[PDB]
Amino acid sequence: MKVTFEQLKAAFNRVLISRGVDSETADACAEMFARTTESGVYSHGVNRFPRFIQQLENGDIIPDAQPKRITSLGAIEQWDAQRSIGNLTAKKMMDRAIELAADHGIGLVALRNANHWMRGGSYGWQAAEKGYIGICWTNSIAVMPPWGAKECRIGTNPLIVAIPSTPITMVDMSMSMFSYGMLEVNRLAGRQLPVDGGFDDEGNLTKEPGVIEKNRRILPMGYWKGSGMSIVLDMIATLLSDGASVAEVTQDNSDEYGISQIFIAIEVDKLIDGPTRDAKLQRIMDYVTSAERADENQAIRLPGHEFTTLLAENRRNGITVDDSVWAKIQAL
Amino acid sequence: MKVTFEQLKAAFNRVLISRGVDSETADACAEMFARTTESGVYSHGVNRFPRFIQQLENGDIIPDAQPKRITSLGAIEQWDAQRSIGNLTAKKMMDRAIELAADHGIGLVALRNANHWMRGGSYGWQAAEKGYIGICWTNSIAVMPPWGAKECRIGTNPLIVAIPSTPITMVDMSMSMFSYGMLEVNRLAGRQLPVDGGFDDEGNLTKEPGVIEKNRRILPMGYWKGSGMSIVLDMIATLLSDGASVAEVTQDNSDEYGISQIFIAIEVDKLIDGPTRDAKLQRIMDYVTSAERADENQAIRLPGHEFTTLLAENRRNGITVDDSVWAKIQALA
Repeated sequence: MKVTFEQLKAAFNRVLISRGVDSETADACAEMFARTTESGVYSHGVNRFPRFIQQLENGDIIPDAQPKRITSLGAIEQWDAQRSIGNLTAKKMMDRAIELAADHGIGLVALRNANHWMRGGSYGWQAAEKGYIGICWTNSIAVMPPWGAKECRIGTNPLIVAIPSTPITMVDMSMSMFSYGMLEVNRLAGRQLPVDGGFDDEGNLTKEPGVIEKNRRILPMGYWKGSGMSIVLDMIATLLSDGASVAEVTQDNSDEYGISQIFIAIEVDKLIDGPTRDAKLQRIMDYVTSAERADENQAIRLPGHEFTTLLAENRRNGITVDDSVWAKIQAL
Repeated sequence: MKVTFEQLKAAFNRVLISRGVDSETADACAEMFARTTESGVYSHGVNRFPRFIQQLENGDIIPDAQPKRITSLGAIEQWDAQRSIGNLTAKKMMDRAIELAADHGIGLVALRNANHWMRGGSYGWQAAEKGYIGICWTNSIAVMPPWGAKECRIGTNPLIVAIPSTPITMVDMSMSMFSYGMLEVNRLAGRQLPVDGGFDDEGNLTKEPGVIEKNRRILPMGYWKGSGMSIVLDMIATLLSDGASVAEVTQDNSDEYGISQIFIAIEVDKLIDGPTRDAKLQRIMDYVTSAERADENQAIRLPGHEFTTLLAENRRNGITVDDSVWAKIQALA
């Protein structure tokens, strides 16, 4: 299904408004969903919209709710999302971390009682666009079994790190090898995973998206490493925000809401000259892309650079949205 | 080879002295090498000592050199290691990041022209011990190929994250599924890797440590994820320290030195109350340990939680060092 940016945003806005969402609020939220999609993020973009509306209709999200600062300690601030829309609030919280960084060199915003932020990379990116280094992560409801377990007691807790390079270089990675959104992406494309993504019915590792989605025995990135990192990320998000951890959300909430997120921005321009910054970054990037290809028919690519190329491709040939997903939205 | 703490430290000290290291710096450095080993870290403890000595002789390291502050911007500071000893200087810089977080809520020291810091978890641990969240990383010489390539163009750039929980929960992970240090540990112990360690020469994945050490085709942890994270960590360390990146080091250096490192300390006690901190953290940890197991006899262990038993056991039973390694060390004299 080929659709234009305008078409996609229209569909998002209509559904939002029909659900009782404020005017400008629906338009703001719809904008982010369409932007994330046009940038090449379908998993946490258009494909996640249906699930988003569901949680909104269930009351998990409070449309008119707004972020409220709780504690101000210089470069550090603790905020209460008040169960407001995840992507709109996150965008605002990362913008605050940036403001703090502009004055303290570094800014950290710890947010509790938040809702799923959709694409964590959105915030890392907005930081990098402003010339800052962007770092953020979130916790979630138990959807991953810690290494050694078969029951979910850990979160996917995506970690984002973005650099103000040209093009912008950025990682946005789930602690699970494949986030659930990417498992769906592969299933919708009718393909199997390129590497192990989980375990089957109490068995060995499998590459079948569907099987993993059902039993939820999703494989942690790097086994014990991803599992471990997820846990420490949850701890930091829980402590600094004095909010709910993966355990608290999974045991005290009906669904995935009231989660904790961390937003960091680090000023660069005062530590290194602009020309030199661009020069050293270029050296690193060329050193990577000029490497010996493992497959001559496959150019080497820097993390996050597809968000620049895919965007150019989309604003030219239009946006391809999975038919089942589009039909799902239209049905709304 | 079962040796006591002082005996192990004594060996490290002897060699350092014979290489021009002054008494005070030799004792402190020897102390760290012994401590890291006693804590259960051999890959970057005693087993890495010989390599350290060689780099010292080649002039990579400048024994009497000390860290120097270049710029002070509140919570953030840029320092120059001046090619000083890596572990000793890294300890001082994380200690600086901590002091900074004490007054600014957060602290970040960007360090350039540094040497290998041995065990990253040492610095994460220092922060956690003082009640702070500790995060730190470093870049290295090209020893790993970026995703999509076969030629080494990126570093293992270990990432450390330590939490002031009881017991301390900490991750110290190489961007490669297995650091070269851990490959050696498995090789000395004589055994295969639990998972894919890398692509065997002109081949596919493999679990043979020795082979991976050859072609250096070490597999990045999480494939494109470990590769990508390695690169962004390299960029941050390079930029904030206005120092050398993996590319610069590999291209303009005879070996692994003049590296860039980042030390972060985050204050906790001002954002959350003591009892609330202990309670929430305990809920997190218990939620993990009580997870239904894949193997009923195999407990679910939290990252870093193994250091308690490793330390307790070494302090009363003694420290067990690899015979070949212990010999290579004495041979240095």
